[PDB]
Amino acid sequence: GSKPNYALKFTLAGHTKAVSSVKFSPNGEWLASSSADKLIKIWGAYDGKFEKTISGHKLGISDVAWSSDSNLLVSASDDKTLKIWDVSSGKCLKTLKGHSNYVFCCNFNPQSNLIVSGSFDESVRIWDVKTGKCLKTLPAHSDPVSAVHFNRDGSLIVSSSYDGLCRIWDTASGQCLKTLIDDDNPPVSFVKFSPNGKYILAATLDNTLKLWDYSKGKCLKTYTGHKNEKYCIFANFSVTGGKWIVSGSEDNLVYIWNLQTKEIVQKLQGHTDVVISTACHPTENIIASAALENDKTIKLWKSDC
Ligand SMILES: Cc1nc(CO)c[nH]1
Repeated sequence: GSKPNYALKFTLAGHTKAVSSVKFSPNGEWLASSSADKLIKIWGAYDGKFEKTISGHKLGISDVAWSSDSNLLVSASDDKTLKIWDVSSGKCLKTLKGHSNYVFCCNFNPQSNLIVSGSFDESVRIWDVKTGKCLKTLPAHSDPVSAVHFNRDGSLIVSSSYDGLCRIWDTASGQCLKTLIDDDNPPVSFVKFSPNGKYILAATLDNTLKLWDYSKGKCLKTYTGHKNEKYCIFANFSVTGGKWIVSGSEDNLVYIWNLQTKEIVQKLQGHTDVVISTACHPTENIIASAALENDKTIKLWKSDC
Protein backbone atom coordinates (compact mmCIF):
# COMPACT_ATOMS: atom_id res chain seq x y z
CA GLY A 1 0.00 0.00 0.00
CA SER A 2 0.85 3.75 0.04
CA LYS A 3 1.99 3.64 3.76
CA PRO A 4 4.01 0.94 5.55
CA ASN A 5 2.55 -1.21 8.39
CA TYR A 6 5.77 -2.25 10.25
CA ALA A 7 4.90 -4.56 13.17
CA LEU A 8 7.26 -6.00 15.85
CA LYS A 9 8.28 -9.62 14.98
CA PHE A 10 11.33 -10.29 17.27
CA THR A 11 13.24 -8.75 20.21
CA LEU A 12 16.99 -9.71 20.27
CA ALA A 13 18.50 -9.69 23.81
CA GLY A 14 22.07 -10.35 24.91
CA HIS A 15 24.12 -7.13 24.86
CA THR A 16 24.91 -6.01 28.47
CA LYS A 17 25.42 -2.28 27.65
CA ALA A 18 23.99 0.22 25.10
CA VAL A 19 23.80 -1.07 21.49
CA SER A 20 25.66 1.39 19.15
CA SER A 21 24.96 0.05 15.61
CA VAL A 22 22.98 -2.58 13.67
CA LYS A 23 23.68 -3.48 10.01
CA PHE A 24 22.17 -6.14 7.67
CA SER A 25 24.61 -8.22 5.58
CA PRO A 26 24.36 -7.37 1.83
CA ASN A 27 23.26 -11.03 1.15
CA GLY A 28 20.32 -10.46 3.65
CA GLU A 29 21.08 -13.55 5.82
CA TRP A 30 22.57 -11.73 8.91
CA LEU A 31 22.20 -8.77 11.25
CA ALA A 32 25.42 -7.60 12.99
CA SER A 33 25.19 -5.52 16.20
CA SER A 34 27.94 -3.62 18.06
CA SER A 35 27.80 -2.44 21.70
CA ALA A 36 29.51 -0.50 24.48
CA ASP A 37 29.93 -4.05 26.00
CA LYS A 38 32.97 -4.50 23.62
CA LEU A 39 31.10 -7.24 21.64
CA ILE A 40 29.81 -7.81 18.11
CA LYS A 41 26.82 -10.20 17.86
CA ILE A 42 25.55 -11.94 14.70
CA TRP A 43 21.79 -12.78 14.43
CA GLY A 44 19.52 -14.41 11.82
CA ALA A 45 17.94 -11.55 9.74
CA TYR A 46 14.57 -13.32 9.27
CA ASP A 47 14.06 -15.11 12.67
CA GLY A 48 16.38 -13.09 15.05
CA LYS A 49 18.20 -16.39 15.86
CA PHE A 50 21.42 -15.67 17.87
CA GLU A 51 24.38 -17.03 15.80
CA LYS A 52 27.65 -15.98 17.55
CA THR A 53 29.56 -13.38 19.62
CA ILE A 54 32.75 -11.85 18.11
CA SER A 55 35.19 -10.51 20.80
CA GLY A 56 38.66 -8.89 20.93
CA HIS A 57 38.22 -5.11 21.37
CA LYS A 58 39.52 -3.86 24.77
CA LEU A 59 36.84 -1.08 25.06
CA GLY A 60 33.34 -0.28 23.69
CA ILE A 61 32.46 -0.44 19.97
CA SER A 62 30.64 2.51 18.31
CA ASP A 63 30.13 1.06 14.78
CA VAL A 64 30.33 -2.10 12.65
CA ALA A 65 30.07 -2.49 8.84
CA TRP A 66 29.88 -5.37 6.28
CA SER A 67 32.06 -6.04 3.22
CA SER A 68 30.20 -6.19 -0.16
CA ASP A 69 30.47 -10.07 -0.20
CA SER A 70 29.00 -10.42 3.37
CA ASN A 71 32.23 -12.26 4.47
CA LEU A 72 34.00 -9.54 6.55
CA LEU A 73 33.09 -7.00 9.23
CA VAL A 74 35.01 -3.91 10.35
CA SER A 75 34.45 -2.48 13.86
CA ALA A 76 35.36 0.99 15.30
CA SER A 77 36.29 1.06 19.03
CA ASP A 78 37.08 3.38 21.96
CA ASP A 79 40.38 1.34 22.15
CA LYS A 80 41.52 3.67 19.26
CA THR A 81 41.60 0.73 16.75
CA LEU A 82 39.43 -0.78 14.07
CA LYS A 83 39.40 -4.56 13.62
CA ILE A 84 38.64 -6.56 10.45
CA TRP A 85 36.85 -9.85 11.21
CA ASP A 86 36.19 -13.09 9.32
CA VAL A 87 32.48 -13.57 10.11
CA SER A 88 32.62 -17.38 9.49
CA SER A 89 35.63 -18.04 11.83
CA GLY A 90 34.92 -15.07 14.19
CA LYS A 91 38.69 -14.34 14.03
CA CYS A 92 40.30 -10.90 14.00
CA LEU A 93 42.24 -10.73 10.64
CA LYS A 94 43.77 -7.24 11.13
CA THR A 95 43.93 -4.51 13.79
CA LEU A 96 44.06 -1.02 12.21
CA LYS A 97 46.24 1.26 14.39
CA GLY A 98 46.87 5.01 13.92
CA HIS A 99 43.96 7.03 15.36
CA SER A 100 44.93 8.91 18.58
CA ASN A 101 41.40 8.84 20.15
CA TYR A 102 38.14 6.82 19.98
CA VAL A 103 37.21 5.51 16.50
CA PHE A 104 33.48 6.30 16.09
CA CYS A 105 32.42 5.36 12.55
CA CYS A 106 33.54 3.06 9.68
CA ASN A 107 32.59 1.63 6.29
CA PHE A 108 33.99 -0.50 3.44
CA ASN A 109 33.99 0.87 -0.13
CA PRO A 110 31.84 -1.10 -2.65
CA GLN A 111 35.08 -2.78 -3.92
CA SER A 112 35.76 -3.68 -0.22
CA ASN A 113 39.54 -3.13 -0.81
CA LEU A 114 39.40 0.03 1.44
CA ILE A 115 37.99 0.97 4.85
CA VAL A 116 37.19 4.57 5.83
CA SER A 117 37.16 5.59 9.53
CA GLY A 118 36.25 8.71 11.52
CA SER A 119 37.58 9.47 14.99
CA PHE A 120 37.28 11.79 18.01
CA ASP A 121 40.87 12.77 16.90
CA GLU A 122 39.07 14.86 14.18
CA SER A 123 40.67 12.86 11.27
CA VAL A 124 39.33 10.54 8.59
CA ARG A 125 41.65 7.61 7.71
CA ILE A 126 41.63 5.38 4.60
CA TRP A 127 42.96 1.83 5.15
CA ASP A 128 44.05 -1.01 2.84
CA VAL A 129 41.96 -4.12 3.72
CA LYS A 130 44.57 -6.70 2.45
CA THR A 131 47.55 -5.31 4.50
CA GLY A 132 45.69 -3.37 7.26
CA LYS A 133 48.02 -0.39 6.50
CA CYS A 134 46.84 3.24 6.73
CA LEU A 135 47.06 4.71 3.18
CA LYS A 136 45.89 8.27 4.00
CA THR A 137 45.13 10.51 7.00
CA LEU A 138 42.76 13.40 6.13
CA PRO A 139 42.71 16.42 8.51
CA ALA A 140 38.98 16.41 7.77
CA HIS A 141 37.40 18.33 10.69
CA SER A 142 37.99 20.50 13.80
CA ASP A 143 35.83 18.34 16.16
CA PRO A 144 34.92 14.63 16.43
CA VAL A 145 33.87 12.88 13.16
CA SER A 146 30.27 11.55 13.46
CA ALA A 147 29.95 9.60 10.13
CA VAL A 148 31.91 8.43 7.02
CA HIS A 149 30.42 6.78 3.89
CA PHE A 150 31.55 5.90 0.33
CA ASN A 151 29.33 6.61 -2.74
CA ARG A 152 28.20 3.84 -5.16
CA ASP A 153 31.40 3.79 -7.38
CA GLY A 154 33.78 4.31 -4.34
CA SER A 155 35.28 7.53 -5.88
CA LEU A 156 33.87 9.80 -3.08
CA ILE A 157 33.76 9.80 0.73
CA VAL A 158 31.25 11.97 2.67
CA SER A 159 32.16 12.92 6.29
CA SER A 160 30.30 14.83 9.03
CA SER A 161 31.40 16.39 12.31
CA TYR A 162 30.34 18.23 15.48
CA ASP A 163 32.26 21.17 13.83
CA GLY A 164 28.98 21.66 11.84
CA LEU A 165 30.48 20.69 8.43
CA CYS A 166 29.68 18.02 5.85
CA ARG A 167 32.66 17.49 3.47
CA ILE A 168 33.02 15.35 0.31
CA TRP A 169 36.50 13.86 -0.37
CA ASP A 170 38.12 12.40 -3.49
CA THR A 171 39.06 8.83 -2.37
CA ALA A 172 42.05 8.52 -4.75
CA SER A 173 43.82 11.80 -3.67
CA GLY A 174 42.30 12.46 -0.21
CA GLN A 175 41.60 16.07 -1.36
CA CYS A 176 38.38 17.96 -0.47
CA LEU A 177 35.94 18.35 -3.41
CA LYS A 178 33.18 20.30 -1.55
CA THR A 179 32.09 21.61 1.87
CA LEU A 180 28.34 20.88 1.41
CA ILE A 181 27.17 22.17 4.83
CA ASP A 182 29.26 25.18 6.09
CA ASP A 183 27.83 26.39 9.48
CA ASP A 184 29.59 26.90 12.92
CA ASN A 185 26.55 24.91 14.18
CA PRO A 186 24.46 22.90 14.47
CA PRO A 187 26.65 19.74 14.85
CA VAL A 188 26.20 17.33 11.88
CA SER A 189 25.52 14.00 13.66
CA PHE A 190 25.13 11.72 10.58
CA VAL A 191 25.59 11.65 6.79
CA LYS A 192 25.36 9.07 4.01
CA PHE A 193 25.01 8.97 0.22
CA SER A 194 21.69 7.90 -1.38
CA PRO A 195 21.92 4.45 -3.09
CA ASN A 196 22.48 6.12 -6.53
CA GLY A 197 25.09 8.55 -5.03
CA LYS A 198 23.33 11.76 -6.25
CA TYR A 199 22.00 12.82 -2.80
CA ILE A 200 23.37 13.09 0.76
CA LEU A 201 21.12 12.51 3.79
CA ALA A 202 22.36 14.60 6.76
CA ALA A 203 21.22 14.75 10.43
CA THR A 204 21.86 17.84 12.62
CA LEU A 205 21.44 18.08 16.41
CA ASP A 206 18.46 20.48 15.99
CA ASN A 207 15.87 17.68 15.46
CA THR A 208 16.31 17.87 11.60
CA LEU A 209 17.12 15.52 8.69
CA LYS A 210 17.87 17.04 5.25
CA LEU A 211 18.27 15.51 1.77
CA TRP A 212 20.93 17.43 -0.25
CA ASP A 213 21.67 17.33 -4.02
CA TYR A 214 25.46 16.72 -4.01
CA SER A 215 26.05 18.14 -7.57
CA LYS A 216 24.07 21.42 -6.97
CA GLY A 217 24.94 21.59 -3.23
CA LYS A 218 21.28 22.52 -2.36
CA CYS A 219 18.70 21.17 0.17
CA LEU A 220 15.87 19.26 -1.66
CA LYS A 221 13.93 17.90 1.38
CA THR A 222 13.63 18.44 5.17
CA TYR A 223 12.25 15.78 7.62
CA THR A 224 11.11 16.81 11.14
CA GLY A 225 8.85 15.47 13.94
CA HIS A 226 11.46 13.38 15.81
CA LYS A 227 13.87 14.26 18.68
CA ASN A 228 17.65 14.47 17.96
CA GLU A 229 19.73 16.96 20.03
CA LYS A 230 22.41 14.68 21.58
CA TYR A 231 23.23 11.35 19.84
CA CYS A 232 24.68 10.41 16.43
CA ILE A 233 21.54 8.58 15.23
CA PHE A 234 21.74 6.68 11.92
CA ALA A 235 19.20 7.30 9.12
CA ASN A 236 18.36 5.10 6.13
CA PHE A 237 16.85 5.06 2.65
CA SER A 238 14.18 2.28 2.67
CA VAL A 239 13.93 1.07 -0.99
CA THR A 240 12.47 -2.54 -0.89
CA GLY A 241 8.80 -1.32 -0.89
CA GLY A 242 7.69 2.31 -0.62
CA LYS A 243 10.48 4.93 -0.72
CA TRP A 244 10.92 6.02 2.93
CA ILE A 245 13.41 7.79 5.18
CA VAL A 246 13.95 5.87 8.48
CA SER A 247 15.54 7.23 11.70
CA GLY A 248 15.72 6.51 15.40
CA SER A 249 14.74 9.24 17.89
CA GLU A 250 15.51 10.42 21.45
CA ASP A 251 11.78 9.87 22.31
CA ASN A 252 12.40 6.07 21.98
CA LEU A 253 10.48 5.72 18.62
CA VAL A 254 11.47 4.76 15.07
CA TYR A 255 10.23 7.47 12.62
CA ILE A 256 9.34 6.65 8.98
CA TRP A 257 8.75 9.49 6.45
CA ASN A 258 7.61 9.48 2.80
CA LEU A 259 10.87 10.59 1.06
CA GLN A 260 8.99 12.71 -1.58
CA THR A 261 6.12 14.25 0.54
CA LYS A 262 8.14 14.52 3.85
CA GLU A 263 5.01 13.35 5.78
CA ILE A 264 5.52 11.03 8.80
CA VAL A 265 3.89 7.72 7.69
CA GLN A 266 4.68 5.58 10.78
CA LYS A 267 6.15 5.76 14.32
CA LEU A 268 7.25 2.38 15.79
CA GLN A 269 6.72 2.11 19.59
CA GLY A 270 8.37 -0.54 21.80
CA HIS A 271 11.91 0.58 22.81
CA THR A 272 12.47 1.97 26.37
CA ASP A 273 15.54 4.15 25.53
CA VAL A 274 16.94 6.31 22.69
CA VAL A 275 16.85 4.43 19.34
CA ILE A 276 20.42 5.19 18.19
CA SER A 277 20.56 2.88 15.13
CA THR A 278 18.18 1.57 12.44
CA ALA A 279 18.94 -0.61 9.37
CA CYS A 280 16.78 -1.58 6.35
CA HIS A 281 16.98 -5.16 4.97
CA PRO A 282 18.40 -5.24 1.39
CA THR A 283 15.49 -7.30 -0.14
CA GLU A 284 12.64 -7.68 2.44
CA ASN A 285 10.54 -4.91 4.09
CA ILE A 286 12.34 -5.44 7.44
CA ILE A 287 13.72 -2.79 9.86
CA ALA A 288 16.21 -3.48 12.70
CA SER A 289 16.27 -0.93 15.56
CA ALA A 290 18.65 -0.76 18.56
CA ALA A 291 18.49 1.20 21.83
CA LEU A 292 20.71 2.62 24.61
CA GLU A 293 21.43 1.12 28.01
CA ASN A 294 17.93 1.34 29.70
CA ASP A 295 16.85 -1.11 26.90
CA LYS A 296 19.95 -2.83 25.33
CA THR A 297 17.71 -4.81 22.85
CA ILE A 298 17.45 -4.97 19.05
CA LYS A 299 13.97 -5.18 17.50
CA LEU A 300 13.06 -6.62 14.06
CA TRP A 301 9.93 -5.09 12.41
CA LYS A 302 8.18 -6.31 9.19
CA SER A 303 5.81 -4.50 6.77
CA ASP A 304 3.64 -5.70 3.83
CA CYS A 305 4.49 -2.38 2.03
C1 LIG B 1 26.52 5.36 17.52
C2 LIG B 1 27.01 5.69 16.11
N1 LIG B 1 26.42 6.54 15.26
C3 LIG B 1 27.17 6.54 14.14
C4 LIG B 1 26.82 7.40 12.88
O1 LIG B 1 27.85 7.41 11.92
C5 LIG B 1 28.21 5.70 14.30
N2 LIG B 1 28.10 5.15 15.52
